[PDB]
Amino acid sequence: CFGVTFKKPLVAEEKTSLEPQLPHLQLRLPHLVGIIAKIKGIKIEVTSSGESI
Amino acid sequence: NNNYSKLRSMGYALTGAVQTLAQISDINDQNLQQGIYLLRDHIVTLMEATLH
Ligand SMILES: *[C@@H]1O[C@H](CO)[C@@H](O[C@@H]2O[C@H](CO)[C@@H](O)[C@H](O)[C@H]2NC(C)=O)[C@H](O)[C@H]1NC(C)=O
Repeated sequence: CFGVTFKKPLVAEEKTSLEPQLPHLQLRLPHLVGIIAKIKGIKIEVTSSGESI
Repeated sequence: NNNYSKLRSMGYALTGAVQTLAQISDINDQNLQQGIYLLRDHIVTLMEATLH
């Protein structure tokens, strides 16, 4: 209109959510509980010698 | 009831005891060694990860 140009109003997103990126250390000692559980049940068997004889 | 016979019979019994005792001793020693080896293997496996 005349010399000036008119532009439409811009709609705005109401909310934003922040989810930052985190470094991944990738440690291996955690989630190894099964090995500890296996260590718990060694179960060495010893039979008395001389009771039979 | 011969004097040699009731001695031969005791000679029979006086060797199976030694044989069985040797067998049981070997079984116990092997079981102990296997247990120690399993324990050391698991310990090494657990030990590497914490160092890393
Ligand atoms: C939290 O744990 C999850 C599951 O272990 C990790 O997600 C894995 O990440 C690796 C590396 O990018 C991928 O290869 C896997 O496919 C992912 N698995 C799943 C189920 O998503 C996540 O990385 C861990 N978070 C941190 C910060 O270490």
